[PDB]
Amino acid sequence: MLEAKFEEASLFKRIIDGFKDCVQLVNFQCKEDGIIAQAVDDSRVLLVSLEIGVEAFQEYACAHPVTLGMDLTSLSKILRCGNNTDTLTLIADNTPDSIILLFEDTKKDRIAEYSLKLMDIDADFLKIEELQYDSTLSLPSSEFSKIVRDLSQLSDSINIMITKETIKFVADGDIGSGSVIIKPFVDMEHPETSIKLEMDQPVDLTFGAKYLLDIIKGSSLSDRVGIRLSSEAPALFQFDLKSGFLQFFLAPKFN
Amino acid sequence: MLEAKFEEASLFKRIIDGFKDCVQLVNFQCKEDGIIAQAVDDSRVLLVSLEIGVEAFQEYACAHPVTLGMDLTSLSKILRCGNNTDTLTLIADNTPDSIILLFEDTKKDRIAEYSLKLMDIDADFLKIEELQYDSTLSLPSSEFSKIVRDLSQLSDSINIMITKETIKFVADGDIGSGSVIIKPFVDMEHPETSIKLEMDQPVDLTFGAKYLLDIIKGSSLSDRVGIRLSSEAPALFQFDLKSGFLQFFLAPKFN
Amino acid sequence: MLEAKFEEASLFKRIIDGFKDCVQLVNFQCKEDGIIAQAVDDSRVLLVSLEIGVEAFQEYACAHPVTLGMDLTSLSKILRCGNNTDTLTLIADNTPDSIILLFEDTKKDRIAEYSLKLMDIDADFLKIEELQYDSTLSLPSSEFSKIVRDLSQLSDSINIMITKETIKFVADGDIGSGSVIIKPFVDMEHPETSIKLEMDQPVDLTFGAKYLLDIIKGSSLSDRVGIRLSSEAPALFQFDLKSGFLQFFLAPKFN
Repeated sequence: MLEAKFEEASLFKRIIDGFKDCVQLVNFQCKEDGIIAQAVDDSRVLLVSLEIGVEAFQEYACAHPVTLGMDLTSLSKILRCGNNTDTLTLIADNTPDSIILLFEDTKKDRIAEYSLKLMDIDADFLKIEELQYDSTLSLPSSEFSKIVRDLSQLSDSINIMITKETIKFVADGDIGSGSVIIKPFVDMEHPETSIKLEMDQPVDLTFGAKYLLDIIKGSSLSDRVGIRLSSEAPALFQFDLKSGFLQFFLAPKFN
Repeated sequence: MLEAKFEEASLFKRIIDGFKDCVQLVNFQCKEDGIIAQAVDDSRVLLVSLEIGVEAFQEYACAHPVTLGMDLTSLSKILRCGNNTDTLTLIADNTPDSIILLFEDTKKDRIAEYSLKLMDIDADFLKIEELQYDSTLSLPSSEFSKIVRDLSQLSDSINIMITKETIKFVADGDIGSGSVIIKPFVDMEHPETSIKLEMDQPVDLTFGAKYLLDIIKGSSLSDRVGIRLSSEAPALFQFDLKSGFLQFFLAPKFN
Repeated sequence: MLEAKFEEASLFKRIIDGFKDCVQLVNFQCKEDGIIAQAVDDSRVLLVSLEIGVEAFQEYACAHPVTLGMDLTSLSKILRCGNNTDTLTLIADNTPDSIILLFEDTKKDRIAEYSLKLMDIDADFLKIEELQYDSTLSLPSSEFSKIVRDLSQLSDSINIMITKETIKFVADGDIGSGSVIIKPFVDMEHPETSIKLEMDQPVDLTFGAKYLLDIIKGSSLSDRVGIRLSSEAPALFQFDLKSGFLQFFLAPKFN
């Protein structure tokens, strides 16, 4: 039997919002040490992976590994239901045919209970993360979001280029071209706006804007985004939660 | 305690037949959500991986993850025992020294119970599947089987070559050479004989016929075989079951 | 509740010694079929992975997957405590805030019980092992240790070069250069000093001596070390235990 208590429903809700514009469908693997989930899109160029630890919950009980398949749009529609600060409990049994979502408020006037029908989804969980990436950097989610949103105006392809103490984002299309150049530093006024870079080898990669736009949606979950780039594998964009993380693996373009 | 009920023993039997001409020995990992197993051959150029879900069983109970090591030849010899349409139950305890295979018939005259001695097998399960493969295609198991069987006559090496809307299988040896060229289409007479191709980048790969011959053995498990090819990783041949799959990862030849 | 009995504390102790000069911190994942653990260093060029099976213990009970985070230096300091041949029991509950280490002697005069405070460590377990490595070889731990220790004198970079029936270790620095060349053979006087090589493709790789020095620390756990090399991935150094293994994944240098 699964029983998982979110302090704020907003967390789970916006976590799912994190990867709306979505990879449709997803397998939520719940276990004693918390919840994990991953899903690929139709084109199979973007993998979304999610880990939510126990500490991220107000409360949590499983004692029996349980897999929960469900369509994100249905879940989202169900997740649109409430004050957005309720206590939210996920409930399931030993052989779940359906999952229960339970919203409770400050008092006990409005008790909302929804039941979402589960699904069967075959899925070999992918482990495509690598040991060492050619370059590693991190910056404010908002800044990155802004860069992507701005540059995505000009082209459907954004080129990220990293060299010694230099991070260059470039877009080149029909109407024109644009380039944002940022440089690492330590902001001691408040380190949350700091920009970090660590380069073992320069990189020159190009990504589809469509997807980056989906990546930056996770800005609503963390102050900082961490990007890991290499030419031998999909780029890794990571947003950290209290105890856990939401990460996106994205494949670059060949030519 | 494990208790797993196959409707038809033929399924499990032919599943094991799927990877006879075998990767010798194998670790069957049984858990609440079903069974998984994988094994590599002596040369370590071919990985066989297997997932059997709960729905694929007539019945199934575990409630405690259990690993079952066993030699395929012994198991096969035991699996040769019965009408081939019996109800087949796999039974194990909490600390299994041996596994029980139980065959029962339509009535209750012939009750057959076999006990297979288990084995200790250290094995780091491999996760070599990739997010995106350069090319993806699918076709009738029989057709592919026929192509392999035919071309394997001429050489010990079969070259698969994929370009825009063109799938080319080639063999070149001493006596002569042979090439089968197939093209994608949508068969509306009945889509089971359809041929699908999806190319993000052309490919030119060469495989050992010895192994492909072992791959095509899984034709007895599905109408269609799905092939995923790339130059950066082992090719992936997949046969789908009702709830689960049998897949083969095969390494191409360098030169 | 976890309860794991080592016959000799020396095993566990020296296992941790195996990867001191350490990857700091580590997540010990305990489960019904035994214990696994892995950890990366600060530079993220060296992954240490550990599997300890049930047979390696004098006794073992879990029946509930439990994760145990802990600093290696603290653990080591605690592991310095005892005759070094005590019976050593690891104990934990269902929601461990701390782990118990219990040392008992031949009689029952000195009963030593230590409690180590656990930690929360987010960690996506890496699965970077590959199916086929370009070259595979194995040799006495002592010999390899000696080669590394000797050649590390001259430079901070050791080049391993493998060709047909030829294994060449080279170091080149300021004071001078050095090269050790070994050749495969079958030692029938006693096969433990034998040297094995298996080459599918020649290799020319260079590693940081700093790390190799950390790798060879595991010589105190096995008679033989097994090295698997390829250019497409981190090199794999493996020391085998009774039931389980300690392995190191190391990334070569680009230029």
